[PDB]
Amino acid sequence: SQDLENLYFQGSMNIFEMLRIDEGLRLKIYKDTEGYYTIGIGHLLTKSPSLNAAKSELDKAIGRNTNGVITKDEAEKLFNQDVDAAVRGILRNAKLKPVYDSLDAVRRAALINMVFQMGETGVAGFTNSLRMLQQKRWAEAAVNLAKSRWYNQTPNRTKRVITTFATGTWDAYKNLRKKLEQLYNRYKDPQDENKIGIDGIQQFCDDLALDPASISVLIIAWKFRAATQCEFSKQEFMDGMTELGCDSIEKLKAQIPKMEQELKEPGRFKDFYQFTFNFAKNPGQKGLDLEMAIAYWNLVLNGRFKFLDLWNKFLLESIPKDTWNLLLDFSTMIADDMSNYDEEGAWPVLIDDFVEFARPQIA
Ligand SMILES: *CCC(=O)Nc1ccccc1CN(C(=O)Nc1cccc(C(F)(F)F)c1)C1CCN([C@H](C)CCC)CC1
Repeated sequence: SQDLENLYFQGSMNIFEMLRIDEGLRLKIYKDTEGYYTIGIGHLLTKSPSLNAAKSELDKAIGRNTNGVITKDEAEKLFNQDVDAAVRGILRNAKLKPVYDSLDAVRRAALINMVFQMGETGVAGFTNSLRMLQQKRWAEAAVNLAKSRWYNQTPNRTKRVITTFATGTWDAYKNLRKKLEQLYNRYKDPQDENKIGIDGIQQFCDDLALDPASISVLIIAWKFRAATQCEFSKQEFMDGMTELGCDSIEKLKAQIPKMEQELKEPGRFKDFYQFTFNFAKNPGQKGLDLEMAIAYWNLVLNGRFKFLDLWNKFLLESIPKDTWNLLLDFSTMIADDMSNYDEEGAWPVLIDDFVEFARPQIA
């Protein structure tokens, strides 16, 4: 019934694939801009603070125990229910039904895209552009839409949607996908089409004018939600560039300082910091190799952890996730003379020992 096989008669490009590019697709439960558990293409699961509650809602909707992770096809099924609801709303709207009824399937997808972005009232404000669309005055409709605040807010997305109205084709999405495929091919592993290998990661860094050991490279990995440091998949690359709204190295270069600025929010730095452990640790290995931990600590805690030099000296004379995570809490709370350290605070033994190690130096 919700089987995607029921849609095999349609085109392979569709509204799901359109919004995957324009809004983005997440296959793991995350919190939206508010606090709320969400998955797929913007599918709200619950307003409950409980992740188990979100997981329960998700399992009911998918029909299996997902533990908070779904496939792209499952995301499409969720999305199709959302689209059907949106379309019913459009058909209830006296300002939108006539133009929707008049449009071909591709242009309907562009209208639905608008409704997902700005809602019915937003789209219904475009009275003259909607009338031009209903009259099939495509070029005038496109000109008028480009004059709007919408165009200023999300120019890349808005241009693609307007092109879809102007042409009744998927050209804007085809062109973007090809542009990214051609860029990806500059970095892909000659021995594995779906990976960027050691030469490719080096080339990517070179093209960005970045040292592979710089914190900037780790920040990009974070934004690309890369799973692991010694692999870089096609899916990660494509999904990352798409999310960042970059179709070239020039554009990605321009985003990097904006990524760095994001880390000024303590919440975002904590996410980055915890990410780093997961990214750094060899898959399978139970904890993070001490030397690797030191290397990454020196990158991410320089200028945040007042005792980083002593921390190096201490460790030079395997790190579990809990210990890694808690060092940032320690760094943040500890006074410059360590006088506020609470040895009954259930810090890792490593940190208890460090505080003992470090007090000749503070004396
Ligand atoms: C793991 C094998 C390896 O070194 N591969 C490699 C080759 C060339 C350049 C970098 C790397 C691995 N690193 C890395 O960040 N990889 C990465 C994976 C996925 C996505 C990205 C992206 F998007 F480009 F940012 C990058 C780096 C790992 C760690 N080293 C040093 C030790 C860091 C100093 C703390 C740097 C290279």
